[PDB]
Amino acid sequence: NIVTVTLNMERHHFLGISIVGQSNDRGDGGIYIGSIMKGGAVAADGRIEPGDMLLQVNDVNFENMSNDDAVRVLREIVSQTGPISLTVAKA
Amino acid sequence: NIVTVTLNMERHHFLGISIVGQSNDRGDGGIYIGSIMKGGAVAADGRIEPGDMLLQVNDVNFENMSNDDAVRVLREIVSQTGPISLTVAK
Amino acid sequence: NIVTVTLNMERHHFLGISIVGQSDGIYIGSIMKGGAVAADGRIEPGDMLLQVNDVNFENMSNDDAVRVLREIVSQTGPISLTVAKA
Repeated sequence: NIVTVTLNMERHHFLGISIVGQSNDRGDGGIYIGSIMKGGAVAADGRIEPGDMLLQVNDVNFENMSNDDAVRVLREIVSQTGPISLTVAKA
Repeated sequence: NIVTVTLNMERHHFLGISIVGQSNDRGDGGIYIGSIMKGGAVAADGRIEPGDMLLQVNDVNFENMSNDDAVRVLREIVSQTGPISLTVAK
Repeated sequence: NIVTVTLNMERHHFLGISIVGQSDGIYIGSIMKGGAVAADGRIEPGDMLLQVNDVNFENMSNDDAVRVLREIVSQTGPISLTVAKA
């Protein structure tokens, strides 16, 4: 159950998501959507929901990434202009 | 959406909550209520919900506090008898 | 409120759950679609993981807990989970 969302990042500069480090029964330490804030690009799209696993955002893979690593990469990518593609596994 | 909850802590000794640190893409993190166990003091009151952000417990501010610091402070405060006041953002 | 759930592990090979270390323990972070736990429906996000098969999760660090869950899923047969509801 994989879903890829492509956000133009034109009406919003921020995704508007909080992430949390969690480990799953597949052995890795994954990144999951903690909560979705109002007024963000992710909330406007509506496909991603709390509890979904963040596998890839743009060209950066998040499958084996610590909670500390993921927060930096997301903030670094959000600071860049242009589109953001998120690949998630639905909860 | 700020809510202050005062618990008597008489029929229960534990809040019955787990807390977790969460960071967003805007730069600001915080301590959040992970889950509320059934049969606990927080669950009995019912006003606090999973996902609420923990701002203050009694006289201690939690806004810029690490997950390790927050857990010790909660255990230190919970160990005391008497009421416990939690200030959350819904 | 303790609940023990026994999964046959016939229609699915994976539980499809995330666990997280949270602290006043191991808790169910989220339940993935297409997993055995989601199909059963009794376990919910926020439940605390007390025991999975023969392994106790009450006093376990995040490092051991993910490894044990990974090893148990690799074994054939049913999986029984003991949780505290939220």
